[PDB]
Amino acid sequence: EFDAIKIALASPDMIRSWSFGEVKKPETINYRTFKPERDGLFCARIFGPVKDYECLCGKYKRLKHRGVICEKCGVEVTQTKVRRERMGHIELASPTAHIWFLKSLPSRIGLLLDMPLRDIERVLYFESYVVIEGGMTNLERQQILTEEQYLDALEEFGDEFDAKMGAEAIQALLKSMDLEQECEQLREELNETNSETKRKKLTKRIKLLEAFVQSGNKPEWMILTVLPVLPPDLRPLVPLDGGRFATSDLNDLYRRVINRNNRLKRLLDLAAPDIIVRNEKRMLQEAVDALLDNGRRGRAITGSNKRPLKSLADMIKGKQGRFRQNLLGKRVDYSGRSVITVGPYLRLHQCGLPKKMALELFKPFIYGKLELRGLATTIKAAKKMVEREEAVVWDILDEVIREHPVLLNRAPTLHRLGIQAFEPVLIEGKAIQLHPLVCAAYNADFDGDQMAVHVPLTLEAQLEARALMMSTNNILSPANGEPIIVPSQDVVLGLYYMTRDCVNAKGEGMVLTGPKEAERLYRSGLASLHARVKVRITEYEKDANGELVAKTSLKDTTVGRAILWMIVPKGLPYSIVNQALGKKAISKMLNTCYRILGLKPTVIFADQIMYTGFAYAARSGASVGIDDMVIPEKKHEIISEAEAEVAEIQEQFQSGLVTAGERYNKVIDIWAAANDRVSKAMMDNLQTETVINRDGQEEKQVSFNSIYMMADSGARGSAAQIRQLAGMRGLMAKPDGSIIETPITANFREGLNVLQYFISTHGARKGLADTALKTANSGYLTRRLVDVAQDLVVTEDDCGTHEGIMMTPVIEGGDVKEPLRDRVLGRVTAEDVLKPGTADILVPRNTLLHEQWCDLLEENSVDAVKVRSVVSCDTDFGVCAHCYGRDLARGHIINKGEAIGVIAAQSIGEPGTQLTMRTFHIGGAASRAAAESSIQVKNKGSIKLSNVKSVVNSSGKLVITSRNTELKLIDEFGRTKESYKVPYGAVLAKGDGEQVAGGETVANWDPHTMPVITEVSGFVRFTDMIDGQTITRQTDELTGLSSLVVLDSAERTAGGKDLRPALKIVDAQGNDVLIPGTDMPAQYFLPGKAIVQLEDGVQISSGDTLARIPQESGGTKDITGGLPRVADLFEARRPKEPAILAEISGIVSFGKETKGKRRLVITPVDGSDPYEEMIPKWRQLNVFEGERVERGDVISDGPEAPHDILRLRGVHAVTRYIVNEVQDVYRLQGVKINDKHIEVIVRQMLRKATIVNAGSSDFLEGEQVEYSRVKIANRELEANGKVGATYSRDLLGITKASLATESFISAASFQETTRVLTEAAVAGKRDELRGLKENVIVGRLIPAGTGYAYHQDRMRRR
Amino acid sequence: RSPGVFFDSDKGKTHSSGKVLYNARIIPYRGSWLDFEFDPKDNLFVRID
Amino acid sequence: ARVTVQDAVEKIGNRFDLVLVAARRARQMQVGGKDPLVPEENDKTTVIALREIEEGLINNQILDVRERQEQQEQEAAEL
Amino acid sequence: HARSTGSYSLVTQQPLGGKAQFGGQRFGEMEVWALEAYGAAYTLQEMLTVKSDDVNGRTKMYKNIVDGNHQMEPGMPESFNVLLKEIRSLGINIELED
Amino acid sequence: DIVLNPLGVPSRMNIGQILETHLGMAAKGIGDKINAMLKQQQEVAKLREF
DNA sequence: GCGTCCTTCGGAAGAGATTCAGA
DNA sequence: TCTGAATCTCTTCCAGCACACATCAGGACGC
RNA sequence: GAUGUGUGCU
Ligand SMILES: [Mg+2]
Ligand SMILES: [Zn+2]
Ligand SMILES: [Zn+2]
Repeated sequence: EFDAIKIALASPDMIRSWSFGEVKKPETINYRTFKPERDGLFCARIFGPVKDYECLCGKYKRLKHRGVICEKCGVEVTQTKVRRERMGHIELASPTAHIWFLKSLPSRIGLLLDMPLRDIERVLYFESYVVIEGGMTNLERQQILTEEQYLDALEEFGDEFDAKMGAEAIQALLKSMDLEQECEQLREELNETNSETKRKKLTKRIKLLEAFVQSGNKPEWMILTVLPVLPPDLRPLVPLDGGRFATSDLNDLYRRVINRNNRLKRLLDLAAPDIIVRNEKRMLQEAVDALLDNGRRGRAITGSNKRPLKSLADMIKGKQGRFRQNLLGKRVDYSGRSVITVGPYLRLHQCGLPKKMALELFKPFIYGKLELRGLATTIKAAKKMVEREEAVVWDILDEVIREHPVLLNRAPTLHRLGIQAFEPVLIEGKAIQLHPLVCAAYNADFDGDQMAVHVPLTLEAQLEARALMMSTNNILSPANGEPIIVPSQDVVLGLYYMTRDCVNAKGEGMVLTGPKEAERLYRSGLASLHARVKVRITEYEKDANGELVAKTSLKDTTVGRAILWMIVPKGLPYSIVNQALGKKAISKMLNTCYRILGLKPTVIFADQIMYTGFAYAARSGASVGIDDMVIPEKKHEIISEAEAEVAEIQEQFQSGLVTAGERYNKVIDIWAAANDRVSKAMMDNLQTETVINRDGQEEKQVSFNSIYMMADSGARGSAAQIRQLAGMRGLMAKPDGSIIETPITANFREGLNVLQYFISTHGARKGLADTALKTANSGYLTRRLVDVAQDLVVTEDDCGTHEGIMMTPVIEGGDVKEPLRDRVLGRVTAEDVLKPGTADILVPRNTLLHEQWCDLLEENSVDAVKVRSVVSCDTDFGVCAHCYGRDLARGHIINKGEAIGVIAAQSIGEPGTQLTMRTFHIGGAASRAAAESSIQVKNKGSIKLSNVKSVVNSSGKLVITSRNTELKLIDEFGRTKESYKVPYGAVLAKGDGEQVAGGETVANWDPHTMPVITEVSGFVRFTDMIDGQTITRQTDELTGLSSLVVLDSAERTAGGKDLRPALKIVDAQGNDVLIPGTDMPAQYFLPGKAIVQLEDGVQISSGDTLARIPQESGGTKDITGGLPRVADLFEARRPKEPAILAEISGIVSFGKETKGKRRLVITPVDGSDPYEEMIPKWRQLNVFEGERVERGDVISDGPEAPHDILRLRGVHAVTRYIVNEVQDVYRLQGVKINDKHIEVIVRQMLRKATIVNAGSSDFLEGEQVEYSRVKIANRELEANGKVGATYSRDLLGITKASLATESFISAASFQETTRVLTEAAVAGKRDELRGLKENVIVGRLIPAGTGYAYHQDRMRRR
Repeated sequence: RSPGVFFDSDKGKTHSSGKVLYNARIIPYRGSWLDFEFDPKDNLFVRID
Repeated sequence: ARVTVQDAVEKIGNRFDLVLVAARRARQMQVGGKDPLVPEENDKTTVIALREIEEGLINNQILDVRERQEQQEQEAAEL
Repeated sequence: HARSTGSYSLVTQQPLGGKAQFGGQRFGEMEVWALEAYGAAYTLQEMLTVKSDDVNGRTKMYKNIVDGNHQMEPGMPESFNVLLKEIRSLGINIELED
Repeated sequence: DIVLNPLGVPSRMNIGQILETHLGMAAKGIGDKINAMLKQQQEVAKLREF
């Protein structure tokens, strides 16, 4: 049919070609017999007939007159459907300006003529004249003349000189423009001028002129002459109940425009005075402006109720526009909706539909089978029989509903598992029964939520629902390798209560020959479910190549585990149920069942776990009483100790030792420590305090308190909720993220005061107002993440390269948060990995390492695997299967032709939204850690201190004087095992090389107020610190000691902003001291809030504190407050203080001194040395005048900006930095996201690449073009005798890179529809319909999944 | 908001330097607003409606 | 009598080509008069197609060679 | 609530919204990603081309369903033609190539 | 009459429903004793004393 | 009952236009 | 006095689905 | 058909 969409400007000849008539009167339906008016916005002569195959006046009535045009009213008799296809047009008496090319910012008229926007809007809205054809005078071709100046110009130069005004003047300016001469003149100016800002402006105007001269467009078409009208059927005036009509916005706007045009034409026909026609031209221009894009001008007009009405742009742009409301998503027939109930008698491939919903859903199917069997005769007879709900219809419904899967769907569909396909089971009632095993995936609690059903009509839809979207084949979440059908909240409790032991029973020491006799014992009640017996079991093993070899043993187990073994499929080792099965235990059990056996045994076993959990949970009676939450008898001692310590803090801050912010930072510290102590004390008292006799003296066992069962099993609960049920509730947070200074001291089991409840109200409102008002900026994240990765789809089997990111197991301050196994699993290695059996390879070059390979890598203790990443793939418009890895939902390599960009974006974007609508579940607790200020190393081994600049203290111990340090603990083998981050100004009791014993303390510091320290001792002189101007100095009269606080750049005096406080070190003679290594003075700069408690010229020791600066480490650190960081990383925001790097290698030295600020020059020893850099005096330099620096080394300190790290350290370093930071952010809240999705997003970041030099390619010098195009052009040129064009990868944010996508329809549908549509119309772009959203809008097979083969056939056919 | 005079702060996020401004508001029961405010250059600028 | 299609995917390992070939087979079987190679047990045509997939006596190769043979014999039948 | 073939909107040829009106559920913008994620293209194409949007294919599919022939013949969504007309109502020329 | 779910007590911290359940059980026990003492007709002294 | 008509109040960020300073 | 860096100013964006109720559609002025 | 208010689940 078609394979492209072209967008360009509209010519008046082309609009008249679109035009079928000339509307010139604002007459809608005549408030009478409802006929269209003669020459109004609705008319049969202009657009088309009202009723089908009928004339307007009534001269023809049926199809036998089709084609003829009537005589009395001049209308044609044709279909009535063409009223939404046949456009009219308006012949404006005077031209007008189209605002989209006027106020886009960049204003196309503004930079096309190089005259500012203000002058153009003054000219186009009649406040000043403008000059055309200056001629033989001093007036230029673009000069602006006011009224008085224009009058002067006419009284002195009233010759053939012309000076028009308004839209006519602008039209003359654009028509009298020569594109080639301007283009070559600007090219000459670009070649001549050396300044960069004028160069950028000139090259932007050159780009615009090249866009004009390339396409068939011309500059004069941007001023509107004829105004086409929308077809009447798309602006209907529905006849309401009575004589009034609908207040359709477009009709009123067209009425106003036609009013202005007709009045202007009448005034121009009568030769009105020039001021009146000028004012009426202004009115016409503003009316057309309000019709085209209302609200872009100063005031948006309103029709009624003082409400800004919508124009032709408000229904194309925004959240309520056609792109997001009626194109990317539509209301769908054959659908239903009802409240859901449990019905746990179902299976994974079954759902429950109400008997009445299925009769309305599958109604055409019933009609078809009723016509097939001959029970009915025609369609209307079957319709009447269905409406009468005869008994035969109910019988035949069970026939159509048999194996026709439906789409169960919830309202918020966060991820891929929001739509699953089930077979229906017809039941009575009006509720959609749902299988609870998928309720965790759905996040569909049974508290009154509505799900939506959908009926696959065509054959392919049913087969896709059977083979792809079926819930049986969706038991692995796309986020990670963990299963998504995890039993929860009843089955976990049942299994945990069953698979448990206590030392007593009805029968304990007896012996059984298998699970069957254990069941016989438990059913008869001759042995308790928690006995400790020795049954004889027959577990199977598959050591052979797919054959199960038998073995029989006599293991010491319980009765419950023996019963549970009856449902375990043949092939798993018995050492999976011989414990207390919690939630993670059975999750791992299901995972290993899937990994070993497959899919059908896994689903059958999951259903069996469901059944045997529900039955033995019903039989358990695991209730909850008020006698189950036991209050520990030592929590009030802990609150007394914390009260004493905070009373000490009172004296600490009121004296002046610490300030208000520091007091607030320490009080939260001590309250959190007390809360963590009370929680642990209560947990111990509630899990171990039970007494039982084994037929003799008393023995201790794991407690059987109900709350402990449902807090240890993990069915539903954690430490927070139960901790708040007994003992200490803790300290809660305000909606802004700040934490309350006073934690309420009471628990819900004993009660709350009338004031502690008021305090907990803060956290309770925080949770709710955080969910409902900050899940918006987390749904926005996933929206603009799915947008940026929609067009990325697997396209090739193998790209065949050797490039790949370097993969290491990360230890960022604690234990091993994630090992190698959890990190590299299911990803194809990039090269032959070297085991520590060196000179021999362990795993081949291109094997997708599965769980067995992961175990092999864990066995040989390998710590450095080069793995293929999706960001380093070499394919074109997609990524090969080998650079991605496994499907993450199936146990195999991914199939070529699958949309992984969408599953990556959804996986990244819905832990944030999900968990931010979960912060109210724990109540309102801050959940802030204790902020430990010491290092207790546990493992035995040595220390490898990397990049540490330590100095000697007055006590002699090492003190760190660097910011990027990390203390790594490495065991005796030499492999890395631990790594801790020591802070600035921390003292070390140990060093490097010494084998540190396990269980000592090596580093100490103070958590708040990290101190600036000195290298060399001596006397300090108070330089550039005068009281009041830049420092607030307070002094006690009696003692006479200065404890000052410095000012910021905020509250300091405006004149004194050039005064920068610092402490300079001098000797006894006041001479200059030097840093060890260089001859530069010790100028230690002071930041804001720096407190100093010293005196000028005091004797100190080397390596001591000088000043303290508060850190203000305050925040709840939830996913609600704590994830703008992910948005900053993905949109690539430049940090406030970027740490300057070394852009080229070579020796480092200074050049000129104080060119306003410091200067530095890097010179290589072989190549050219044109690199200079500007260094503000804010940051000290970690390098000196006499070392050698390499590319990527940090000259100063601070956060890295995700532009320079890419441009200097390469793609791998920046992608690893982004991956690590996002992974740490998500793992702070326990989320487990596979890194592949993040790498997919980072690859989608890097699509733009600016050209360094043209080379032999056809691209320009500074033009920014797709990296895929550059790679293809370079590969094509390298096949010939030419040379490729050197480039550099850019890094634009997800929003920036999405808005500059090659297919303009995606960007137009996403955001800034006006600014993108105008650019696409100016440039004359041509969409290829390559991605997914474009084919969604068009309505074809998306080239993503099952339609990928069809798209390949359609592409290769041409 | 009760009619009267209100001395708002607009602390923080303005001027990208932390420089606290100070704006005085006189909200009438029925009439025009009389917003006084400062400037980053320590100028006191009035702004009505 | 159908719960999952894992065996069928093990037969043809694409998970997407399977849907297309099953759709083609069921379209042949439903609107036309082509008889199933496996005796149906009062099931919808989709799972008869899938059951033909899993026993291995059908694929894209078998279907298009059979269709080419049928086209050849019907065009030769005109004589 | 449930909905077979029924009433349709006027400005766009889509099913109505609500329960008082015999209207169907909304397979919204977030819903389509959940189908592109699976790769189930044909079912998505029915949910926004032949089942809701278009006019000729809407009746053709109904006839096919009550004829024993489960097959879909997609045309063009009417809501896309609405977008084309509303863009051409401006000074912009959007069109379909050959 | 109603078989609820115990796990709705701890995770959503509405412990007051357990205390309401206990107090309602006590109230219905007192009502049941009153009903029993009223079923077989005893003099007003016993009912007033209870 | 007909019938025709001419208030302010968000805020986080990006971009494009001014001002500053500074050598 | 030209030209980068800083600041001023204008625009864009802000979750999804569903349900219920109400009003409203020129309303002012002449006939 | 659009606005206004209230409400449910996230
Ligand atoms: Mg819920
Ligand atoms: Zn006629
Ligand atoms: Zn690749």
